[PDB]
Amino acid sequence: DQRNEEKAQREANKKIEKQLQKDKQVYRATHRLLLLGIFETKFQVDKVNFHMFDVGGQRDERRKWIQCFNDVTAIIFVVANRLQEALNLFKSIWNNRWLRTISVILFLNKKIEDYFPEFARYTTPEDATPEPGEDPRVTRAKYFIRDEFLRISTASGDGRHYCYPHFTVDTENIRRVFNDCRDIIQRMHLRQYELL
Amino acid sequence: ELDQLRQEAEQLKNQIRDARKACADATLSQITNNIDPVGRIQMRTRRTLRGHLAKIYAMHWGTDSRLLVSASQDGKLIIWDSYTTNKVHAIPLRSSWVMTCAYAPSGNYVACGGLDNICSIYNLKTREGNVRVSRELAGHTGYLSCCRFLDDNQIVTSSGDTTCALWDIETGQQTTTFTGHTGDVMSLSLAPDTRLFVSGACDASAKLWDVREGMCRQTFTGHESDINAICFFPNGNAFATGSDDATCRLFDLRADQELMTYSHDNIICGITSVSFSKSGRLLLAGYDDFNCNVWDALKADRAGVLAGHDNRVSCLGVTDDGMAVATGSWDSFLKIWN
Amino acid sequence: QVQLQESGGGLVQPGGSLRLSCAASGFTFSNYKMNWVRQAPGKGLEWVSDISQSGASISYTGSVKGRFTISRDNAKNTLYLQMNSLKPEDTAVYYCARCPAPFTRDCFDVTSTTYAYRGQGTQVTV
Amino acid sequence: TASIAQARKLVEQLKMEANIDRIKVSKAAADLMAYCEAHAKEDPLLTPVPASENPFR
Amino acid sequence: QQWTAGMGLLMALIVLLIVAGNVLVIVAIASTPRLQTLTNLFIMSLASADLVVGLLVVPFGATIVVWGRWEYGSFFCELWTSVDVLCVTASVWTLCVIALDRYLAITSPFRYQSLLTRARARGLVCTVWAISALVSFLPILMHWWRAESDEARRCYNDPKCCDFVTNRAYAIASSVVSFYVPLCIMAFVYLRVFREAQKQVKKIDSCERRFEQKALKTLGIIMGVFTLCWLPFFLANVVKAFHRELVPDRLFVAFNWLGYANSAMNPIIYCRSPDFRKAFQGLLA
Ligand SMILES: CC(C)NC[C@H](O)c1ccc(O)c(O)c1
Repeated sequence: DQRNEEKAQREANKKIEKQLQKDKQVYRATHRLLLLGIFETKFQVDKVNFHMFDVGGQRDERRKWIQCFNDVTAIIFVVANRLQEALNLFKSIWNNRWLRTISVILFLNKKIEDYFPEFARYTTPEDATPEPGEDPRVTRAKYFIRDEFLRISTASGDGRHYCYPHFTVDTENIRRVFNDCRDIIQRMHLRQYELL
Repeated sequence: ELDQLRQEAEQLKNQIRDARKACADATLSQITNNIDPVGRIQMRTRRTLRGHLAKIYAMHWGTDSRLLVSASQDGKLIIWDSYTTNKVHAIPLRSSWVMTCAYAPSGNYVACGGLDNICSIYNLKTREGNVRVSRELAGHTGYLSCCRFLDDNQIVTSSGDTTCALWDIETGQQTTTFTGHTGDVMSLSLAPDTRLFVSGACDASAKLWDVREGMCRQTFTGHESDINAICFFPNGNAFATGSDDATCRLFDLRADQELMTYSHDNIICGITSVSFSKSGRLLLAGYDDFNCNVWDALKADRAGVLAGHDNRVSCLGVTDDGMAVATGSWDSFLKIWN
Repeated sequence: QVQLQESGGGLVQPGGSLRLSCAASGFTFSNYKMNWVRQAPGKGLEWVSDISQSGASISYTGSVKGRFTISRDNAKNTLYLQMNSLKPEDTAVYYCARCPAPFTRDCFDVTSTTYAYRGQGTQVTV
Repeated sequence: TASIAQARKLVEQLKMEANIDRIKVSKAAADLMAYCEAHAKEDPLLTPVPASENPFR
Repeated sequence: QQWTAGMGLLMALIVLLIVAGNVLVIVAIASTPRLQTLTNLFIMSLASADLVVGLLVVPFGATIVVWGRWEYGSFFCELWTSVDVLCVTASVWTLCVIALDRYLAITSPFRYQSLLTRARARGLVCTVWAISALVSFLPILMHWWRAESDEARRCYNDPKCCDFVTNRAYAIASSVVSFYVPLCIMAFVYLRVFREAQKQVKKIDSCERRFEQKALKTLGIIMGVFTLCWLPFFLANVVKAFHRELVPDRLFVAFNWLGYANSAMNPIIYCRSPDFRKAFQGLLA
């Protein structure tokens, strides 16, 4: 009778729970990264599993699908007129109700004053790491752009999430993602324990 | 040429607006005032279904009101026995970025989908006991926001490319593409007769589609923000639409108009999922407020609130026998209320 | 139904000015953040400006700061863009666009080519 | 000229919707209302049932 | 006089604070799925150990505080001492473990979630109780915990005295395994956690300063309350073993009550994070 059906269902439940518990150690252990600028990319750095989502299959509109990336450790945001668009996107993500807890790793690749007149009055803000032989106007531009993104990132979030700007070699870039993720994770834990 | 044509469109829109005004006789807010209110309906969680490792985006009850499927971003579809809480299946996904699911009313198949732009349909009933994908209904040019089965061989899907489509599951092809809308299509509800269905979109409009033809029979407007969820009133003449503007709206297909708004001054949270009770008297709507309001569908009284979640409530639906309400959330739990 | 109708476009002598307005209806304008979007001929859609729900903070494309200004009169459901000292570079269709959800800070898909909550726009030439 | 074709599609759709035998909302309201009352006696979320009837007790 | 009544009321307050605090922590974790995680496994255990102080230690200690007599058989102070050492040790070792949980979460952020599996977290929290049992129930009830002096032996043998009369080896072995080791471990951990917190603040400041203290205050409270509440007592345990006639019996005991008070404080130190605050309002509303 139904008592056998119940026994069998309980056994099936146990098989499932045990498999989910195994899967759980992969799910929590593998970090998720969203890439802006679905194609899943899997990689491992220093035995830490990550996978990145290049969501290049969703047209121009982002309102509803970026919303599904609420558990992402980090959004990898890639930049380079087009800059204002990148800043606006960054800002909307930064201030998004569901992405308001997600840190952004920002990669700044590649006349500024015609798009950003305030650049003309910009001074490289002391702390800089120019390459030797690098043209100071480029150095100035790079930090200006970096700072406009940070101006957005330091405007809100109350420590919940941080921006990790970098300039751009895939090996070094992925190394940076790992290190930025490491800082993202430590900062999340430090805030959970009210130590940040 | 374009200006003449756009002006014609505006004239037609106005003729329609006036045609709707022409039917703007006393509505529910005037008519049902002499009807006893549903009162304060409390529901308790009767069952908590634990096991998802990630936010739950969608659910669908089968016709037996016992087997419930839910989809989450941990890569699994879990089919739960809603009476015992036992898992029946924990189906792996090709990709974890799943936004929707459906349960064939028959229990033979389960569907899901999301950022793959593929509706993935699994054989639940198979001799090996191994639930596997039978078909990958590839062909959308954007994410799948919603899918619902009409039959074992037919499914309607909604997607990010602004279209909906009726698929022939066995051949793996769209047979009807329902084009229209401007923004993403977010939600489907099939009419009880599966000749009609209604589709909500991020245009702050919903369309009534004839599932048998690539034709929109009616466009319903009145929303001011994206529509996230639709459910039919259980007689097929009306539906409720949830949206980001926090107002759930009841529309009627013969009236071709909005009949009622379900809103409150204290709700500034969007509606993420909607459903009706079997009688059509209670309209349930899940919100970004981490709860679900149970609206009196005829009066727009708020009545009770289901608030067992900490994170966004989504994934709301009601059993075919009217016995229970299940909600999911971004907290990774389903809760069955009654 | 959401409706945004821009008016006040036309050809304005370089160095001159133009007041572009957007009549909004259907939605409760006062609960939404609003923007302006620009399509220079041959280009995609650029964001021009962003005014908060209360008409408080305002953000502009750096290229227009100090040249274009915005305001909103919530009581009239009307958004405005005042264009001063216009350059040939400012030739574009200007569109009124609303931020998707009420009571928010984010404005996703404003400037998306199919964004639904956008008007038809006006052609502004210089 | 893609925008003309798109506007044309909208115009054709609007004409099709203009030609609808719309009913007075008061009739529609009365019918949704009547449905709710007819099934009010059955629906457990409106009219909770005894534990012996409720499978989720 | 009315002073006796006074102490009775003060004693009622401390037992109520310890029990109420720890009951809310256990109930909130058990009742709220959101809190049912690895970190809170240790917190529930801490609350359990602290609840034991509140239910099985304090109301008995109270008889000595209010009227001064152990009006029970000598067995019961043998068990009471065993229970007290057990739950105090478990509380302190759980605090040690919480520090270790935090240590890993910060020290090795990519491995913590895979290194501390639920099976290991269970083994670790159970280890705390096992450590505690073997440094409490074993030496106290098998009576390795002999009193060292002749007067100290007159007591304990006396069913109504039942004071904390240890042998000398025990007071050090016990204080070290149950307290000084946890101070060393928690201090090790928190020095490193603090340093990592400082590194993160400096990295944040290098950006934000152009557009230490929180970690210090919170760790100050964690190590401060733990060390302050239990250290005076454990220093005194070493003294009772060596140069016993130094610390007054009333001071030794006052320090022990200060130490028990750590169980009143723990519910508001390792908890009250936004999720506990919410869970408590949920339970309270
Ligand atoms: C029995 C009473 C006096 N309390 C003893 C104290 O709580 C204690 C706890 C743990 C120890 O390891 C210890 O030596 C002593």
